Parts: sequence; structure tokens; C-alpha cells
Amino acid sequence: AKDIEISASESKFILEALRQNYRLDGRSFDQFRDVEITFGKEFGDVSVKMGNTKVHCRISCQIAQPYEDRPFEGLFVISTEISPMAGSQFENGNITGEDEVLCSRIIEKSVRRSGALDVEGLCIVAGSKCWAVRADVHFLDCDGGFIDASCIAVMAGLMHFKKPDITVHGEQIIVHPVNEREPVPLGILHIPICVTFSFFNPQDTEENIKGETNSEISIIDATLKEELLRDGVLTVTLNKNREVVQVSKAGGLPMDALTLMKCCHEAYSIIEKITDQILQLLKEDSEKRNKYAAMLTSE
Amino acid sequence: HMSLSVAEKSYLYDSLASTPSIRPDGRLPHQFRPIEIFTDFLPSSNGSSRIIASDGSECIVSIKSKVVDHHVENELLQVDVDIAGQRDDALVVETITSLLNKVLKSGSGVDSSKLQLTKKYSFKIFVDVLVISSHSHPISLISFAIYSALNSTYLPKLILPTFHDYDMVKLDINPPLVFILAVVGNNMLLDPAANESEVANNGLIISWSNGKITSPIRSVALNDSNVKSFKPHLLKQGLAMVEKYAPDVVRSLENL
Amino acid sequence: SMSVQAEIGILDHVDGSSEFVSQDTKVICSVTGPIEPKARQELPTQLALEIIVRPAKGVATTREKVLEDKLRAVLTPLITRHCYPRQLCQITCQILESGEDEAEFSLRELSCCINAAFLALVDAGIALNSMCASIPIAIIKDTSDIIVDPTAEQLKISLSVHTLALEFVNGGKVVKNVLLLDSNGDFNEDQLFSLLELGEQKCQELVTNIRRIIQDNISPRLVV
Amino acid sequence: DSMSTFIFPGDSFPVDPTTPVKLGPGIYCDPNTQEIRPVNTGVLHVSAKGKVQTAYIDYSSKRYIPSVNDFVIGVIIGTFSDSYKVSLQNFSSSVSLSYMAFPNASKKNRPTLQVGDLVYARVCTAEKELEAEIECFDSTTGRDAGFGILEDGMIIDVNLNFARQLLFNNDFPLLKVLAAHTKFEVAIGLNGKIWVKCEELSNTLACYRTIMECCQKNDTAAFKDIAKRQFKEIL
Amino acid sequence: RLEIYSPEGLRLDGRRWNELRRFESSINTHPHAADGSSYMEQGNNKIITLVKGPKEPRLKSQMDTSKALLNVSVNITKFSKFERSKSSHKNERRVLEIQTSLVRMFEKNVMLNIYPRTVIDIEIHVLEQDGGIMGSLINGITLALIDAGISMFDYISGISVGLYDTTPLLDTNSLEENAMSTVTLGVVGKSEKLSLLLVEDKIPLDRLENVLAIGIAGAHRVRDLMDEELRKHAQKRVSNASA
Amino acid sequence: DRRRLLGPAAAKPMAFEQELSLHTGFIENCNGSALVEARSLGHQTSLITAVYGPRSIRGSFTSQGTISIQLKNGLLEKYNTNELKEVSSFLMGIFNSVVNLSRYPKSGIDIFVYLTYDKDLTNSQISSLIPHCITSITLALADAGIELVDMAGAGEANGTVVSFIKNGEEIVGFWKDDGDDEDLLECLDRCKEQYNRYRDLMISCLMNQE
RNA sequence: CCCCCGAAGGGGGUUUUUUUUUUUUA
Ligand code: NA
Ligand code: NA
Ligand code: NA
Repeated sequence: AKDIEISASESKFILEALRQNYRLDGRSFDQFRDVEITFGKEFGDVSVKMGNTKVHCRISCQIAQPYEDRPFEGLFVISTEISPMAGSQFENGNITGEDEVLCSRIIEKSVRRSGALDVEGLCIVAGSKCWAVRADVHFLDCDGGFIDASCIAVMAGLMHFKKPDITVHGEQIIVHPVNEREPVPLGILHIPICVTFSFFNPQDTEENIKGETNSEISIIDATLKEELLRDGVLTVTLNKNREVVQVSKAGGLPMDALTLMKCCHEAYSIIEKITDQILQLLKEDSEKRNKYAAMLTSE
Repeated sequence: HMSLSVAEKSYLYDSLASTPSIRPDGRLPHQFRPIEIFTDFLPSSNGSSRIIASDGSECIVSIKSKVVDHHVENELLQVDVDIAGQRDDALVVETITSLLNKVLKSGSGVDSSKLQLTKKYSFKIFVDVLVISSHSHPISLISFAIYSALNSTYLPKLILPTFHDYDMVKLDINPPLVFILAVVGNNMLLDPAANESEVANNGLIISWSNGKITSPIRSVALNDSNVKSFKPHLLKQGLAMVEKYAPDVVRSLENL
Repeated sequence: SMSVQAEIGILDHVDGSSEFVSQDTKVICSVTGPIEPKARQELPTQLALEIIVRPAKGVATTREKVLEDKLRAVLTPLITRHCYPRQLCQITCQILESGEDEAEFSLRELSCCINAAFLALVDAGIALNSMCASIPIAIIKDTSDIIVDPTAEQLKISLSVHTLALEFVNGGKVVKNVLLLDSNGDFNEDQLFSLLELGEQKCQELVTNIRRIIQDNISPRLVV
Repeated sequence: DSMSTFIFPGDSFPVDPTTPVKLGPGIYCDPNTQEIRPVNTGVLHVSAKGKVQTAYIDYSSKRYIPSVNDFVIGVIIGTFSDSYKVSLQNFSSSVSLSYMAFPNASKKNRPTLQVGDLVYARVCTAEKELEAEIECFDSTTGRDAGFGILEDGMIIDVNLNFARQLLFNNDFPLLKVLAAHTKFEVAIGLNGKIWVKCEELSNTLACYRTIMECCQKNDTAAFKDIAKRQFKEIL
Repeated sequence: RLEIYSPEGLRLDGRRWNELRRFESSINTHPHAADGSSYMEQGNNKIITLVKGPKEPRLKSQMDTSKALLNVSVNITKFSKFERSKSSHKNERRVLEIQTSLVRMFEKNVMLNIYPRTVIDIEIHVLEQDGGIMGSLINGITLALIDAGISMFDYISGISVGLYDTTPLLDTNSLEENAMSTVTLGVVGKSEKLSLLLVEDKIPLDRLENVLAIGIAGAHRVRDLMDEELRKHAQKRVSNASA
Repeated sequence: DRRRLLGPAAAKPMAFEQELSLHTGFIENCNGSALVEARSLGHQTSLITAVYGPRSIRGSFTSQGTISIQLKNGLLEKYNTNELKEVSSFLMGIFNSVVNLSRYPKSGIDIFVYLTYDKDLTNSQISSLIPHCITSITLALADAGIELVDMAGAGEANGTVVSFIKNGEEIVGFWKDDGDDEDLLECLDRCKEQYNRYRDLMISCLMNQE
């Protein structure tokens, strides 16, 4: 079973706290967690930390053959396989699970299908070769917000990643170690960022279905304790082009449309900050690398 | 139905094995149960059929087509069976699929020449079966639905091949029928009910085409509780019974 | 010469956790137990082990299955299993960085997996029979030298590769048993035993270092 | 003896051989070798004497293992014919709580506890072959022993060492620095569970936050400060 | 490229921006196969929905002492499209996402708590497909569940709205679903509250709200239709059963 | 595949009357086992069966034994999965007629037939292969100590496989799949002769061996 | 807690294809 046993006092406590405008970790309802993005070692290796939530992403690529249907496009896959490391409530590789399928689908719709990565820039030669870029997410610690953290990790990783320069002479290609030629980054078209809103019903279901004065509570980036007690969940992916990359309200507590719109806009307010943060941290990483090279060329 | 008590099984068997056999609904050994069929309801498909039985067993068949090189695809007719509540991996589903594929093999199941367009290209026929409900062996049900679907199947007309935009030619072919029989004691029964199939000593799958008893022919256990051996004269009885009571099923199905 | 980085109690929602880093090989491990096992895992008289190894790149394969197998071979006699009858210990290793050419070698990852698993088992509070330490060792093509803690480069030109996991007792001075020796490539008996002596010394060094690392962050948790 | 010493599994046990020693947690008597061997990493603890000294190893643990006379906080997760199914910790093996195991309880008069209720109980039976058993009464007399339902509070997950320190060590300042700010009810469960309830929700929340932050920090003297900053009611 | 929306305000099928496709429904179509059932046609979408239950759980696992278990099975037949799919869709992640979506939709609408220790199996067969299939699934489920006599708080109406440049188009077909981004809505009863909100392709934020506005309205109409059928089917089968 | 080493995906596969030997009880990790090898002119076959059971079953209490039959392709992937499962179903019917299932409530008997070798030098072979399957399964069931009301036998002629019990008086199996059109009686006679010979050989094997 | 008895006992929580570079410029 591996169920998380939640007591009545805890549910009532957290819900009543929400009624009195209180969150356990001391955040306001519209307050996203401080995102800590840390690069290391090779390009495409990134660690993302949201409060206690800890995820890790590893970008990699290898030469392959383009699919028969799509002759000019490269290959791109994302893996988000949970493990008992994040918590024992997770079974080892249940890809057919509700939240698993949902998470995977949200990330896929946010990054892989939105054209965030230039797939045609991955193609080496139309007929026989292409780049197979892979994004593998590793879930290290679960305190909620796995979708958002995953999206941030995948994007930051893709932007940080660099494939080795190559050139082509007909049948044959020539691939280079770092000493031969410098590596070149991937084609990032936009930066999709996900924000997850959690919905709580403070009153009874009757008030939600046939009651006026909507008391439905919404918070941003719920913790595990909050995620376990929520009645609804919405995930909205946006970019700095004011585009709704995707939206997923896969059932749950019925919410008024206007509230959902407000959620989308506030989410935009957050993804601005997050995007600027990602870009900044990236450039700082590159600069520190360059200065290290400068420290290496002369003792 | 299924999971009858030993008392019920004994009663039913005694009635079905007596001479003459007394069937639970008073049917004659060669009598079918009332069914009704609808066709041409799926516009996207080249053919379509729906068959409903009196016991609730319901099946849907779709006929689709695609141009193929004979040389690369020697099989011009493919049957895909999907039974609700049964995985595609299931033994009975693959058994029925194999069987149906053999009844309809372009080799001699049906006339392959009727499909030919050009010496290099032809129509491959995709027969998609969807068994919504079944309380007994659905092989005859499916077979009948497929018969109806094929007898009301229209294909694009030829004029690399190019085709007429609005006019279509009716696929002319004599589709085969598969019959299922219950062997109970010394009695042969056509269209076995679920309760009848629960106590049957054995079963006979008998194919039929152009007015002839054709292959495949199988012996099939309608259950696992009372599967017993049978004498050859019973097999002969079943064959004779089919070829005697098949042309009326054919004329009943082919009258539109 | 051989210096390692190691941390303890880094994960919140597990009983124990560790981070082990040697050269470029970086492995994080978690332990949950003793907890309730599912019926198919349950053992009447002893603790059952669920062991998982995840690769740095790609998705878990038969490679990681072999890694899990050897890790199990090491951790089974390590753990005092009869203290927890009909219970489960969940041990998961996430390889963050291989520090070696994944397609040809996996000894660095294995060694770091053993070290990290041991550390996490210590952090969890699970009864252990004794201490343990694992090192990777290579023998090079031309020099025919024995390199302890070989780099990926040294591995590329290696003639043989080796995983040495030893079991230690009495302050890390006595070798109780050899938990694992995984030797692959071309080698002879003399080379083997030289490799074993040097390997034992270096592993003892590692045991000492690990003891210090453990006490450094476990001692403040406890009361005088 | 009186001097506590750090110890690893496999290390040589340093107590007096001729002196009889009752063995607590951390120390294992091998069934085959009959050797006394440490199996836990931590601090070795030898009590003075009496009649025999206790040798035990205090080690950092997060996972509770039921032992008799322990005060635990469980949650009702199931109802049976003659007992409750109780959880002392998520993912752990459940514990049984007899229907008879209550004050003024008979077959006609049953306890009124539902699934999801907090129960404060005593581990009465912890056999290594059987499911653990808890109780909400004095097993001897059959009357109330300060056990029973915990209503409308907040529960706090905490490591075993912190909880044991909270229940047994009176020089521990957390309860004192909490009492300095508000009135509160507290139930301490050696299974790593702390129940807290104040009259006002705000104060209970403050208690929760400061207790958890105090749990994460090893330094004891910091507590007061933390409490201050936490009862200043920042967001 | 072609006139998806002509200056005259017409579409390829000849509809205007705010008009639903032909919507017809039938109830109790499979009385011998399920407790509740519905056959539904929306445009060219043809769907069979079967509700089995509430009934005894198959396993003595999957049994909940407090509420009923709700399962949804979506069968997208290989002949639903113009081109037959050689691959089954049953284990595709898209289909699993759809299934879990429908389940989590009707977990909050169906009073599962009054059917404890039971299982409600929903079996859906998409016979024909022509875009906007999600809303169709939703409607089919609502109809079939109501036919089963299974208690729920309200209707849930499913609809889709595409966004062509500045103008939104109601109830999109297959051709419109391509070369255009679409929003799927699951609206509760006559309320403004959304059970489902699905956006799978990029849409300008500033124009999203507008898309919802017509969508809700459309959904309301859909409700009025489903309702209109049920009552009739009720009125017919409550009068004939008399004497 | 995550559970197998299938190598590179870019790679593509390389394209370019009869004597009987019967033995039982040579496989040690199952209850019953049988080796059947057949040699006709320009045609040689050989297959093995293994009966694991009576074993426990997952699920509700069953009043009788539950038999499963699994055909495994040997060497060449010679046959279609659907046809293999069809033949499996056929054999299941036959040995549902033969095995004394009443003796084995809440119990499952799993039978595996490895089609190791099937090279006929002559230049739909399932039909000719079925009787040897039946022989091997009957032998392995008798070897496993699984109770049989009779010794299930079979014969093949003109694409017609017929499986008999009780000295050929009654039929437990009938398989007819194209293989030309001839009258039923002589196919019955030939298959019955094959059946009787196979029966004699099987009892003989069960008397020299068990 | 429901179930009998009478005035306490026994049982139960349900393991898609619409067809000449660059710059400023009336
Ligand atoms: Na509605
Ligand atoms: Na309208
Ligand atoms: Na059985």
C-alpha cells in the first residue's frame, strides 16, 4: 500500500490555517519558493532546490538516425522516473501511475512539444544522422512542486548544455573532443516555466457546486503536507512572450474561470522573475568558467 | 449463464441429452436465437456492421482498405479482434484472431482476384472487430457481422493508381460463415446459449463458404468442467447439420 | 594521495542518506528502514533488502541490475538482518556523475555506490556487523603499474580493472573479510596479490577517513 | 563506565568482563559466537551500577522500533473486531490497540475512536515475533493513566533522539522557552511524534514552526532566539 | 492554408464562430451490457459509453471502506480516423492522461462516498473521431452515469474552442484542430466553475479569457441538449411503465 | 528493451512411416518431462515438454485443476504467436478432456512445450507437429504423476490432425486447417493408425521408463 | 453499536494533402 497516513487533527489544522491566511512554512498564498539553481562539472548538469524539494537533471546527446516520418528533425526525449529516494510512498518506476503520467505529460507538453528546443538544429544530415538529445530528471527529495522544479531543471540544463562541434564531409562526419574544437550550445527558442496552483475547499461540496460567495482557497507551489490535502490542482506553463505554453486542470475541485485566469497572470509575474534568474545564473556560470580558464593559462 | 450449480448443470444436461433434447428455452436443435443487424452506419469506413443478439451479445465490425503491393504484402486480408474486458494478449482473443484470419485467408478463404487493381497494386482489406458484449463463444457472432459488413462494403473505383473522387464500386465477394456447435451427449446444438455451453460435452467450429463445408474445422471446449470425448458419428452429424441448415442462414443474411 | 568528499543526512524524507564523491564520481544514496515489506519481499527470520541503482545518464538497464546485484552481495553480510525479522530496508543509489566512460567501465560507480550505501546505512541507524570500504583499482597497459583510484583517462588505457570492497573491524585495523572483489581484464596471480596488498592498505586509509567523516557529523547530533 | 565513548560497529567492546552488564540498544549478543558486539554507530553509555550496569549506544535514528513501556502517539488507520489498527509512523508495520485496552471498557461499552484520530498510548507488548500492542490504561488497575484521544492539535515529525531528550531530559530548554511565550498542551511520543495544542491557532502554529526549526538545529542554546524570532509572528 | 474563417464569417463546414456541431444523444442503448449506457454523436464523433456498477470489487484489494472506486477505460478504435492506425492506443501516455483526467473529473462530481466498498467501471469506445473528442468523452460519461442512476451533484458539459488569429471558433472539428490551438473545457452544470481546463498548445495569454467566455456558453448549450434528451427519455419511460 | 541486451537499434537483422524416440524424467527442476524425437524420410523433428505442477494459483478458490499450455519457438522463430496460442488452446481442450481435474482443486498445472528442432528437407507444418506435441504432453503428464483418465494420442493426415482416446473409439481432438479437401474417413483411419502406434510406443516407454 | 435473552450470555465491521556594396534621402 505504502500510504501516507494523515490524521484528522493535521488536516483540520492546515485547512484552518489556510482559512486564517497562514501557510506552515511562512509563505503568503501567492509566494513561490526561492529557486536555487546550481551548475557543476560538464554542461547540462544542473541541480534545482525549492525549499526542501530537491531535483537533479542531466542533459546528454549521442548520434542517431532520424525517424522515417520526420527527415529533418533531431530526437528529443525526457525521462521523469520517480524512485523511493524522494519518499517511500513512491513505488520504483510506476510510469503508469496517475501523478506520474500527469507529471510526464505536463513536462512533455511544456518543453518537448512547445518547440523549446530546436529539433531541426539537431539534424546532422537529413538521411542518415541526427543528434539525440536526452533530458533525465532525478528526483532526490519530495516536498511538493515536482512539476515546476522539473521544468526549471530541464530548461536550465538544456540552456547550459553544449554539444561538441562537428563538421560533415558527405557520408562521414568528424566529431571533436574539447581540445580540438569548442562545444556549441543547443537552439533554445523560448523558456517555458510551470507554476502549480493548489485548490482547497474550506466549506462543503454543496457550497462548491451550488453555492455563491466562492470561498475556494488557492495557493502557489504547495509543500508535500499541502499537496496531500488539496482538493484541486492546476499547472500553467508560460514564457516571457506572454504565451500560455500549456494549461492543465485535470479535474479536481471545480474552480471559477476568472480565478483561473488570475492564477495564469500571477503565474506570469512569477515566471518573469524565474526566467531572469535562470539567464543571470547561466551568464555568471559562463563568466566564472572563462575566468578560470584565464587563471589556468597563467600561473 | 456461467457458474451454474452442480444441480443446475445436472438438470440442464439431463434435458439437453434426453431424446429429443429439451433446450432451456425450447429451441429446436437447429434453431437460432433472434438477432438483428445494422449496416453502413460508419461513413469513414468502406464497410460497417453491428449485430445484436437476444442474450445481449453485441458486436461491431469495421471494413477499411489500403493500397498495397502484392509482392511486398502477400496477405490481402487482415482480421484484428478486440474483445472488451479482454487484453490483446489474451489467449482466446489471439485464438479467435488466428481462426478468423484463416477463414478469410486470401489464398482460398475468399477470391483474391476481386481485390486486384493492377499487376503491382491492390486493396488490402482491414477487418476490425469490436466485441462489445459476449456471453458465449463469439466466433459465429463475429463471423456473421463480418459477412454483413463485407456484403455491404464499397471501395474507391480505379480509373501509380488514381481513383474516382465521388463514385465507388461495391466489393463483390462471397464471405465465409463460421458456425459453432455444442456437443451434448449424443445431441448436436446450433447457436448454444451460455447455460447450454456450460454443460456441453464439447464443441465444433465449422467454416462454410460458397455453399460448401470448408476449413477451418475445430473441436473446441466450450468450458473446462465437462469436456468429454465424443464419437465420430457426432462429428459427421455436426457437418451434415451445418451443410443442411447453412443455406438458409446465407439467404437470411444476404437478403437486404 | 586519495582524498574523498562525503556528506551525511542530506535528504529529508528518508531515514538515512549520504553523498559520496571520489574524483569525478558522484553518488547520492538513501535508506529507509526498517519498514513494512510487501508480502512478496517478506522474510520470516531476517531483514529483506530492496536495492535500486539509477544511472547518471539515460534510464535503468541490465547494467544497473548487475550493479544492484553486486551492491546486494556487499550489503547483505554487512547488515545485521536478524535484528529485523519480517521487515524491509529500502536502499536507493542515484549516480549523479559516473566519473568514468560509462559504456566501457562502471567500477568507479560501483565503489562509490558501496561507500555511499554504507554511509547512508550508518546515518539511518541500522544495525551493521562491521565497517566497510571500497576502492577502484586499475592495471595499466604499458607501465603495468597498479593505480588505486584511477582516473577515467587511466581507465581508457587500463589492461585490467578491479573493485575491492573490504570488511573492517576493531577500529579499522583488522580485515574481517573481503566483501567483494570484482576483477575484469587480463592479469595474473602475482599482480593479483600485489593489487590485494596495496588495495588493502588504501582501503584501510579509506576506513580511517570514513570513520572521521562519520564521527564529525554524528557526534554533534548526540548528547554527552 | 561514567565516561561515554564514541563507538563504531565492529569495534572492540571496552567494558569490564568480570562485571555483569545488562545490554540495551546498540549492543548485540551474537547467537552463534556468543560474542558481545556493537552494531550501531554512536555514543557508548554505561550506567553506574545497581542490582549490574546497563551498556547502551545512543545513536541517531529517525525510524522508531516498538519497545515496551514507551509512550507513543499513533493514528487510527483501521477498525477490527476486537482491536484498532494503529500507525506509529508512516510506512512502518502497524500496531494493535485492543478494544478492551481502555478504562471502564467492557464488551458492552466500547471506545469511541474513529479512523484518523490521534491516540496517546503506552507500548505494553513488543515481542519480536508478534505485532506490537499498545494500551490506553493502567494494565494493573484498569483505570485511566493519562492516555487517550488527542483532539484538534497539530502533530510534528521529529527524530527519535530529540523526542527522547524531550521526554526524559529536564534540562532541555525547548519546553521552557515555549512556556515563556504561550500556554500549551504537549504530548511526547518516543516514536518521533510531538503533539501540540494552544488555545489560539496562531500560537500553535508558532509552536510548530519553532519546534521543527529547533529540531533541525543541533545547537541547544539557539532555541530561545529561534523561539523569539518565531513568536514575533513573521508571516 | 485556406479560409478557416472567411470575411463573410463562415467556416469550411459552413458554421459560424459561435455555433455547435450537430449534437445528438441516446440513453439506455446497452441494457444487457451495463447498468448505465449512452451512445453519443457530436459532429462526426461517434462514441459508446458504458457504465458498469456500483458493483462488488473484482479484487479484495482496490476496495475502499469509505468510498467507491472509479475507473475509466477509453478505447480509441483503430478505425476512428480516416487512416487506420496499425498501433493500438490503449497504453499510450495520451490515453492514460485522458483516463486519469476523466476519473479525477468525476471523483468530485459523483457521490462516491455513498457507494463504499464498490467499484464503478466506465468503459468507453470511440467509434468515430473528428476533433474535440475530449469534450465528447466528457458528455458521454455524464449521460451514461446519469442513465445508471448513480448520484452526482450536477451535469458536466464538455466543449472545445479553437483560436484562429483574433477570433475564437466554437466546437472545432479535425481540420480546425490542426493549424490552430484549442482549449478544452469541462464545465459544471450552469455554473461558471470549471471541472476541466485543458490547453495543450501555445496561446497568447491576453486572449485566453475571451476563448473561455464563449466556451462556457457553448458548454451550457450542450448541457441544455443532454438535459433535453434525458427528460424526454424519462417522460417516455415513466408514462409507458404506468399501467 | 530495459530488461534485455538487444544491442544497437540502428542495426537490422540478417536477411538472405516415421521413427520415434521417447524418453521421460530428464529435467530435474520440474515435476514431469518428456523428450520426443521423430524421423521420417527427408524430415526430422524433436521437441521437449515440462510439466510444472500441481502448483498454487492466484485468485479465488477453484473447485478443480487449472491447466495452462505454453508453446515456445525453438531455434528459428518458425511460427506466428497467434497460431501458437491457437494450438495451445486446442491442446488445452484435449487435456481438459484427458486430465483428472477433480483431484486438483485450487491448483494449477503449467505445461511447457519447447519446439527445439523442426527441419524437414522436403522442398502450415503445424498440423504435422501437433501429434508429437500431444504425445510429449501425455508422456510428461504421466511422468509428473498427474492423473490421466486415458493416454491421449493423435495422428496427422492431409492437414487433418485427429486426437483419440479409448483405443481410438472416441475423439478428444479435431483440427482441420485447409491442407486440401479429401473425405473424412481415410484421414480418420490413417490418423487412428498413427494414434495406435504412438499409443503402443508411449505405453512401452512408460513401462521401460518411469 | 445492531441483532436474542429476558433483566447476562452468545455473533458482527464486512482482511487529413477538403479536391551591383554601403550611407543618408522627395
Ligand atoms: Na455543464
Ligand atoms: Na451558442
Ligand atoms: Na485450480
